[PDB]
Amino acid sequence: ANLNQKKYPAKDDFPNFEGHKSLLSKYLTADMYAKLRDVATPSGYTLDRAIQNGVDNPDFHLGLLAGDEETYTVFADLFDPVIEEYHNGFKKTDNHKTDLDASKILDDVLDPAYVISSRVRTGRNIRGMALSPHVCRSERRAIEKMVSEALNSLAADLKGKYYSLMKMDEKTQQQLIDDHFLFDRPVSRHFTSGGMARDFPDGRGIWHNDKKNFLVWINEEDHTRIISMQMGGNMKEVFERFTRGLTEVEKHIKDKTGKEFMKNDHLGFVLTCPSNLGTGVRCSVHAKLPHMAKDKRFEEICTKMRLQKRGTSVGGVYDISNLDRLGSSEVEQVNCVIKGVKVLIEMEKKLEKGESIDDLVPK
Amino acid sequence: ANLNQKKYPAKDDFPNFEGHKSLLSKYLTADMYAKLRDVATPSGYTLDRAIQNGVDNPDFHLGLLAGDEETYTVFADLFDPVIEEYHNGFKKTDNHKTDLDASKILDDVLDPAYVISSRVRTGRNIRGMALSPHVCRSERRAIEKMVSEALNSLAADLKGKYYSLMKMDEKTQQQLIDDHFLFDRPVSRHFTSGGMARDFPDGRGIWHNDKKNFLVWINEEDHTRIISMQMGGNMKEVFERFTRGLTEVEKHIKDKTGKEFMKNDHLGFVLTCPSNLGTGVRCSVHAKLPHMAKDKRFEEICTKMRLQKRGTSGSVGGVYDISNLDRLGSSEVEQVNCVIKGVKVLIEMEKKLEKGESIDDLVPK
Ligand SMILES: [Mg+2]
Repeated sequence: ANLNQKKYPAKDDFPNFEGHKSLLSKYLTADMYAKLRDVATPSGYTLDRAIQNGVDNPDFHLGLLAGDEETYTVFADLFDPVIEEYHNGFKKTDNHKTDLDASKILDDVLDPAYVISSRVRTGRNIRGMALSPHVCRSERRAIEKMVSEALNSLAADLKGKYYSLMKMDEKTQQQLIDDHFLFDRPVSRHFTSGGMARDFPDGRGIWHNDKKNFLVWINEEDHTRIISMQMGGNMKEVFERFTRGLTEVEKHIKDKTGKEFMKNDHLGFVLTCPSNLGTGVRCSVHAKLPHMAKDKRFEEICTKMRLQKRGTSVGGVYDISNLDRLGSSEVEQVNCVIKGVKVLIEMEKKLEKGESIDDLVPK
Repeated sequence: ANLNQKKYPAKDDFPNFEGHKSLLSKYLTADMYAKLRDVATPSGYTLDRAIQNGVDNPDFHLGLLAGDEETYTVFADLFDPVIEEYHNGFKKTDNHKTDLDASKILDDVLDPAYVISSRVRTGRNIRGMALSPHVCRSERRAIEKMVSEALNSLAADLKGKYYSLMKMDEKTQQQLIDDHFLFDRPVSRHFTSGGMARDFPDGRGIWHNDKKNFLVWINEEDHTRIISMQMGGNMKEVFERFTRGLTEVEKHIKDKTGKEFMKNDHLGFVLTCPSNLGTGVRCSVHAKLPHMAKDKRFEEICTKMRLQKRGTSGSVGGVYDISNLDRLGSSEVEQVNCVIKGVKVLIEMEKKLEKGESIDDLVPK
């Protein structure tokens, strides 16, 4: 912390939020800032650090990042209401329930003429270590060691290889961009304002299995980002492999180091960005929906079905994923995607024939 | 600091300097890092913050940024040898002498046929305040207040106007851009890795006089960057206005706040990047030297006269920005007079080459 800050009136340190569009700017009042300015977490993370992402970027919707598990409680005055609004009324008294039971996922296979690929991604942080905005090189390397040792322990169709981002041959970097496996190196304003780019590429890397359907990015925005993906529409298969991977990686880490994933009854899994709390899950498809793209109801229809659509901007190809993360389970979110993409595909198919979809539109 | 870091052995924290090209990588050994990793300055700046700029950017030459004046002492084991190498042998036991006496600047006007423009630039920080990698919003605002008040007080030829960067309208932004008056927003990795981009545009501004020949940037890399510049070769006039402006601003800050510029007997003016210590002066002319440009000795002649040259254009060929090489260990008077004397010689050599005569006897040996 800058030790002379505490000597100035808090009003002199209060961010100027004129022109800001963030939940940070909405909830961090003058009086709240003066209350918490000089309160640090047990690892040394400060209020200013926590909000720097929003203060530097008035166009961001959220504006906050956690530096450690305790950020969420030490600064609960700020984090609680931002989480409540972002997550559609999820109160400090509400609690989050996990459900990783792959037997409960809808077994429909999404039509592969429309669904290019199906994916389930999540994040996990290791309890006992600071999060990316705050983590130091020794912490980050320890995380790298434990996570990569757990991944290198996977066998059969989960057998793979770890690729450190520091150790990278030229026939290597090219190949991984080739599969598109490489995470963007951290130049966006979101990563640099949030302290998350420090030391790059030290401590970061990418693990994938040989069959290229299970992939883990290490020490990016969360200590791990775990992704199961495959061609076509068999979402239940993707989820089953996701859960087995997750289970075995967790087991290895606990058996070898005693460490566990950050998690609590209130927030479920703790992630760096409050937008990702709860399940941390982005369950998506890449779907070819060019008639839906020409339809002015497309965003509204997605929203009503609890889906987000994200395009490249081409082709009418959209990433379609779950909007909801906190206060519903993984099983619910994945099934929401399956149910809703099924409807989009049926609509796309009617529109190709110049037929009505008006009766398929959700209430 | 991250309180968890002290839980781990220093070896686990030591940067991996493979492929680095910086003086940081050359001097920060494993044992020195172990010694200093958990030592902070009184304001709380840490070793890892000071080195972050270079750890993130293997090609940067220095790789270090100071967060406060104490950075240089608390981490002297690292800063001293980096300073000694970059500044051509300036030792921890050497002390810098300041001389800002404008009456000592040579009055030669460099030939206007050859000298297009003349500029003197320096930076100053405010003693006892954190530097840009570390400063908080309240300090940075108080700096803007005391500096902008001082500049607004200036009169006569120095009368001018302050432009805050917050909420600057597009009309003004365009005018200042056209004048080459506005500084870059801090998107460069030098600024992001060094913690100098925080809160932008909060606390930042630019001031210039109505005559547009004196310009100040507030809260960019140093708390102030101060520039005096005009067309032609009257460097003595440029320096006189520079020093008069600096004297008046410093006197106003001293009277209104009791603060003054950050400076000590060893390093002279204390700036954020160790490259700018001592005088922090870059005294330059643009000079039309197309024949010297084709002489293979041009560079060694410059170094020998303690000048640096850099090609420039924007279209007439053969133009060079010729500036002082030294910052630490010689005075502002010495560095500005080195430019004036050096450019005089270059123009004589250039005039000889124009007639295909030899310069063999004029090259210092
Ligand atoms: Mg801090």
